[PDB]
Amino acid sequence: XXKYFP
Amino acid sequence: TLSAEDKAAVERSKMIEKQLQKDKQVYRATHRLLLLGADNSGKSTIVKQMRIRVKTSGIFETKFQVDKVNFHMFDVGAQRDERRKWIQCFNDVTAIIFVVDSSDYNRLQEALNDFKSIWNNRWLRTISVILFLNKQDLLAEKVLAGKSKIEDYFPEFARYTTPEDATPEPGEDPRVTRAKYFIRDEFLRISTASGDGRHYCYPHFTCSVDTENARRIFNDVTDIIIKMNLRDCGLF
Amino acid sequence: QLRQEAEQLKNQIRDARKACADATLSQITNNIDPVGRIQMRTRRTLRGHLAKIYAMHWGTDSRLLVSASQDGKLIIWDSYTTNKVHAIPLRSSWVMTCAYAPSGNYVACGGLDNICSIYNLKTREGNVRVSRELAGHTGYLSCCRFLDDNQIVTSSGDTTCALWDIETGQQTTTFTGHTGDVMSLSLAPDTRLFVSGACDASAKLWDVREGMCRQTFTGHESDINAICFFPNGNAFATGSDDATCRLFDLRADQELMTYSHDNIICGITSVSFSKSGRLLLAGYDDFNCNVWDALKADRAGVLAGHDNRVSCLGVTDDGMAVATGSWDSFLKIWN
Amino acid sequence: SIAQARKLVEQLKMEANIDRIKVSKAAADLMAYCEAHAKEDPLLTPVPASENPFR
Amino acid sequence: SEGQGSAILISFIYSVVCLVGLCGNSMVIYVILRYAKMKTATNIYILNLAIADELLMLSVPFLVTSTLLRHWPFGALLCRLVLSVDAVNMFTSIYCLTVLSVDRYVAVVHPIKAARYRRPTVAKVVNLGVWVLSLLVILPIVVFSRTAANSDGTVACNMLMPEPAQRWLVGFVLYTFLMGFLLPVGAICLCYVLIIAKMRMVALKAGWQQRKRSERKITLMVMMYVMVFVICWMPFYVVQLVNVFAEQDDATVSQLSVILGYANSCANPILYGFLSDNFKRSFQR
Amino acid sequence: QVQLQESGGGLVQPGGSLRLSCAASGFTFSNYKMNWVRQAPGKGLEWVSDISQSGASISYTGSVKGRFTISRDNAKNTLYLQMNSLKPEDTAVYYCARCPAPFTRDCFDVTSTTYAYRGQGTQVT
Repeated sequence: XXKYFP
Repeated sequence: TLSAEDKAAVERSKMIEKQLQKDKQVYRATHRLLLLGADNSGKSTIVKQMRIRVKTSGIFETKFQVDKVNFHMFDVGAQRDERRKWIQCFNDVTAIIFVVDSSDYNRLQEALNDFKSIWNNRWLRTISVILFLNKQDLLAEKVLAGKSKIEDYFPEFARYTTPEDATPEPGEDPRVTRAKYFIRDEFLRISTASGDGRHYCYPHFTCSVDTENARRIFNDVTDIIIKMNLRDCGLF
Repeated sequence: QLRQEAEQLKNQIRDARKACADATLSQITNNIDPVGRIQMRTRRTLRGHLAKIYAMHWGTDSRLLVSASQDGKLIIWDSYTTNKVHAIPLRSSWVMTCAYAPSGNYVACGGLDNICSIYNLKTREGNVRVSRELAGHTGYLSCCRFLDDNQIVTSSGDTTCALWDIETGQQTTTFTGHTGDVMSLSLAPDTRLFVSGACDASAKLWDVREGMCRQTFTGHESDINAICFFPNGNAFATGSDDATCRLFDLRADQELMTYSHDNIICGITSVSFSKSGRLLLAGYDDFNCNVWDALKADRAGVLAGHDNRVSCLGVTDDGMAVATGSWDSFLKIWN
Repeated sequence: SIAQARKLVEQLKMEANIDRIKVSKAAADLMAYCEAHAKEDPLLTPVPASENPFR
Repeated sequence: SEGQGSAILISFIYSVVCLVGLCGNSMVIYVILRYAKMKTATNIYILNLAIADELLMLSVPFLVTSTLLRHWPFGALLCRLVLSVDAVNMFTSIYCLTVLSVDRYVAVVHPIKAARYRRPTVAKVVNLGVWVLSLLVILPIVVFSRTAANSDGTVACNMLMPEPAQRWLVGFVLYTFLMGFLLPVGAICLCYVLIIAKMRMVALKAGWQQRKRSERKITLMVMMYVMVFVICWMPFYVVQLVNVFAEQDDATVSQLSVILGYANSCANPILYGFLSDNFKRSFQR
Repeated sequence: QVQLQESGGGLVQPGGSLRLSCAASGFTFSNYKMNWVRQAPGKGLEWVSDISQSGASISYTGSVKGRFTISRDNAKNTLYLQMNSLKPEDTAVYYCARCPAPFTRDCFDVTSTTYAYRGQGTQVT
């Protein structure tokens, strides 16, 4: 989620 | 803090600043143009813009309104042939309308040399020039007569061809159209030798009797304004 | 017809000037200590003009200065309080010169209108009005200054000079003989002589009472743009488009010193001496003013704080500050 | 023209009678004038902020 | 060892993009400040854009370290602050681009009024206003940004979702996507197409040379200003929507979207500074 | 002192050739644009030829292109003008002028009535 993978 | 005299001076300065700010609106709203030309260039007829008192006056101003926009045209009066010093004063003008009459070829090439000083000037390299080919009827009559030959003064006219972008008026002889397009090209070969991004030219075909020249002037002013806005914003 | 006589006279004058050239100015005073890098900083920043500022002039009190821009408005700036004292709306937006009376009562301004109108500052009407108009010139006025409390000197565009009387408003004294367009004129401290530079690469000295030219020095190679008189009352510096300043002495009757450099190719727009006359300031077309030494001809200082072409430069009577005005409508005071 | 040429010749003949002196004397006079008023020059001698009105 | 090599390659690409963006923004800031060109309204929006992109390039190493270590032992408060800065710099950059587009619109289409409200003063006020707006938009992303406990025993710096998981997550993702994409790209496209229409109408009413092989460059500029932005941002939001609503598990492909999104903010300086005729004189001098 | 002296005039026959020579002194001859103009009896000044400082920019009028030629020597500071195939209408006074401002492309007052940086010219019949 956000600027990551999830 | 401030004394009575200091307070009065501050109030007077604020009033003067407010007056200057109010005058800046009408200064930036009204445009200023510079009308130039030779003696027989028909400058006395183009300056007659009254349709909207000094004998030794060397400068005259004509105020008019086109599409609710106010324009002030300045024409140089009694002035000597030396035009290399005062011409630097007209650096912040909106446009320079230079009158050209294609009636005497012997005085055309020399004039073209004024366009190349108006164009290759170091200080006037960022001011556009509005080209008006005045008195086309005289050139048409001279071409239909056959007395004066264009090839006697310009050899390039002997091999010039009509471009594909030509749009003559219905009913005009193709010879006068070829002649005026050759003149326009000769002007463009000089107006394109310098600049290319700083200023451009606006050629037109007038006859000193027209009721739509104000529209062309307003359109040229709007084009110059939008070009300056594009250059200032870097978009250009 | 008589051209051979004029050529012989010119050759005789040249030989006489060459024979009297014992030594140069850079050779007599060479052992003097260098002036060093004269670093100046901005003290006051005057802004508010709506068009390109063209000329300026300091008064006789070092507190008020008049400025003439290409918008038809005159503002009496105050260097101490950084405020505006008077706002004179002009009838014409194309002006090229301005002046300030010694008593601070009248202000003259002229330009393309061939009329250097004089306005009064101490009028009882509460607002500045037209006090006097001087018409009759057949060319644009390049330099219009006050000679005294009753006379006014003007340089017309027809290669002539005219000393008008404020009382009668008529041509009191005339000066003819120039071949080029006069661009600048500098008055002497004793109000007796004045040098004028024209567009003929030559300067001429004229008398306020005799009405004739006595000393003409060519010196330069292009049109002279600015001129200034030395505070001693015997010399004057001139500048042209050839990027070379030249000093000429009235008593020596020959060129004193030449200031030039290989990097500078742009002409001089304004020139003015200091209180002592050792430092000579000259602004160029590269938005900077170079200050040279009047004895070593070396680059003493460079002041670059303008973004457009510098138009006017003025040194106060006491030399405590120097005002510079360019076409960016920004007056800057340096010290 | 003939009149202008005659006037120019007369002006040259009148100006070719000035009592010109050597350049060394004028150079020495200018040097003395610059040295006399050297201390009274604010540009040559920068005064501190205690007396400079432009602060 | 394919996963480790892929992670190393992704981190190297991130570091290269970060260095390129940092050097570009440093050069832009140097050209703007050293030459003292901060006098017009068009030179302040570009400076604020460069500052926002520099903040983004300074926040990128945090993401690089998070990808490398995968632990983030820095703390919850520092995680929240880094996420807030990483979001607010991007939002400020986008809002400054939108403000510059609107200013160019008002300049080249409403010239009269323009100068009244376009001085080098109103620009700082507009910058402060868009900064406050960015802060207000990021404030809801501040409380949720915390460290959560994973299954392996390491903390993860992510946005904590309240009791409604499927509802509020989709709502937030949709709101962010909708605003961030439609409002700025719409305000940049409508204004520029109106500029183009006005220019074409003026050229037709004042026809002397309709070709204008330069206006070709203007048109190209507009088109670029809006094609690279779309190609860089829209796929990122599409991948986010697929991973949130549909929740489709795939390989390490979402990192390329973030890489392209920062390359967009790294190349924004070129498009807006390097191509301006207003910077060639400063580069040569 | 700026002084330009022209020479080469004479009682030439229609169809011959003349080599006019102009020598300037008192300034940098290699840092000013040069122009050659003509004046006919009962007519005005007419721009004939223009040459820059280095010589790469040379321009002529309509009735000179392909007929006359101009050359410049910076080592001796001289301006030569070779005129071939002289017409009976070429009888005029030729003048040589310099550019007022150095390092500039524009040339003002090339056909001015009063010009202080222009020689006396030579008569060609």
